[PDB]
Amino acid sequence: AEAGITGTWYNQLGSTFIVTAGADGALTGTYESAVGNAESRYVLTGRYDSAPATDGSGTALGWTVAWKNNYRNAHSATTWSGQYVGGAEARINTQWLLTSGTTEANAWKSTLVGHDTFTKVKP
Amino acid sequence: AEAGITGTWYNQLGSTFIVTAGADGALTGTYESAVGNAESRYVLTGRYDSAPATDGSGTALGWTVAWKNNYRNAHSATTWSGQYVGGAEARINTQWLLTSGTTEANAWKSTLVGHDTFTKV
Amino acid sequence: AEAGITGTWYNQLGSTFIVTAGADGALTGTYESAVGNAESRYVLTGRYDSAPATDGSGTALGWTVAWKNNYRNAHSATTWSGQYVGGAEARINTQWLLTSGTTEANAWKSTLVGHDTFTKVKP
Amino acid sequence: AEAGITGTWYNQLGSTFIVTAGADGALTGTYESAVGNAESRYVLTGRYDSAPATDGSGTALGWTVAWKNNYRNAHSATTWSGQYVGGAEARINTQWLLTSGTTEANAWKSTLVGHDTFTKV
Ligand SMILES: N=C1N[C@H]2[C@H](CS[C@H]2CCCCC(=O)O)N1
Ligand SMILES: N=C1N[C@H]2[C@H](CS[C@H]2CCCCC(=O)O)N1
Ligand SMILES: N=C1N[C@H]2[C@H](CS[C@H]2CCCCC(=O)O)N1
Ligand SMILES: N=C1N[C@H]2[C@H](CS[C@H]2CCCCC(=O)O)N1
Repeated sequence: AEAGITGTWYNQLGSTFIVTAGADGALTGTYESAVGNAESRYVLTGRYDSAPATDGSGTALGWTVAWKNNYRNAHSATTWSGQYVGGAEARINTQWLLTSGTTEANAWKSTLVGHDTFTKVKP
Repeated sequence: AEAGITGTWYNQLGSTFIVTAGADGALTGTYESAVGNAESRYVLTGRYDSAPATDGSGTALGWTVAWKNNYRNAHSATTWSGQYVGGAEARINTQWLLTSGTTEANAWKSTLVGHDTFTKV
Repeated sequence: AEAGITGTWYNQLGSTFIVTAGADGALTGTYESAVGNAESRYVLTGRYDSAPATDGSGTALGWTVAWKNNYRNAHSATTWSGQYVGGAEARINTQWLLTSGTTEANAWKSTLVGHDTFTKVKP
Repeated sequence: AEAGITGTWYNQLGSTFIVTAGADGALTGTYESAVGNAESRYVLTGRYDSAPATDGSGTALGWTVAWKNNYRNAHSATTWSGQYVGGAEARINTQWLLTSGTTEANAWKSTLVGHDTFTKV
């Protein structure tokens, strides 16, 4: 459901995710991180399944944030891959990958992996 | 480096990805996979660092593909996170996460992880 | 601390992890999973940092379970990588990789990734 | 397949791993890395499927290395999860997780993920 996803969400670290789910399966919005070499809002773009299953299955989605805005550039990008689970307590459960640009030599230590859970607050 | 991300790339599995990199960090294009519950092209959208470091570092990027098009709906989405390295042989080294929408019961087994390397060859 | 780690632990899915931390950095014990093509106990082996930092840092560790015992064989193995955090509420926070043996053709869909949190019950 | 996992393997980064595979699924040996806060050999322990499927499937395995030896202590541990494929050119394809002990504050950035391919060459 696009409307289900559309809104303001927050995760356990205190980050803000403002997203709009478009009818063609598009996701656009802004991300505000509570951690890292990150200041202010960052543009996010993603995709979700706009025709999910009619049973109790989550809606698959994913989005990317490149950590560069007009104030900072961390030379890194995070992709979140997960599912939206609707109900009274709507959640987005994700696993993420954070890759930093590196020299060829340090490429083996370029990617962090973790997981985030988002709770919806507003539309 | 420079507009070099724009182009048609191919990975080890025969998948093709056509992308346009916008001056300000946007990535847009299509993806056509050769594996999984996939048939035809799919829209892709992502972001990349449009001001990378001057030292010899790669360009951080990432993109998403929801596997639903007019033909098929696999109820899943893959995100690729990596970095582009230009030169005589430009390549995009990535790690990816593929999440399938599941019931809560099967949520523990909802995400696959792998790696793909793309070249313009 | 070996004694801190040694004991009975359980995670959010209802699985049991019985482990002994040896003085040389070794971990041995048994795992009982509440999910998958898994029945009864399985042998686990792992390693942990037996000389961790004197500040509030967790203790790094990891272990493997090959899902084959005398009753079942799932042809798969899981490795858990994480940290032990001591206190009154001792936890082991992990991220895991589950690889299934596959044909070359299906190798791209051989590995699942997830995360588990363990709470200690007994010594 | 068979006792073929036993041996000395090498990965793309120059690391060497010497392993003995026990009849019942145990893996024991040493690892010597060429990258990170590492100096000399480290003990490794793991498990593998000692009764793999007869169809053309790989042998599931995994092992752990805590990065502490008599010389160095990096306060970290890496786990590799993958599968062995025998043949004219045997190889072990793996994905790994490297966790560093951190304060709670930095727990979000405690784990690196990558992939390594080992051959006997
Ligand atoms: N809300 C979250 N913040 C951290 C995790 C995943 S990405 C990350 C922020 C990184 C900030 C910029 C950086 O350090 O590169 N979730
Ligand atoms: N080129 C790639 N194709 C496979 C891997 C990761 S994404 C995947 C295709 C999956 C298609 C949809 C599905 O089976 O659910 N990389
Ligand atoms: N306690 C847990 N059980 C599942 C996760 C990670 S490994 C897994 C069990 C798999 C059981 C055997 C299998 O299906 O291959 N944690
Ligand atoms: N052969 C490999 N070496 C690096 C990757 C994953 S494990 C890593 C070595 C890390 C050494 C310890 C450290 O820096 O903390 N594979």
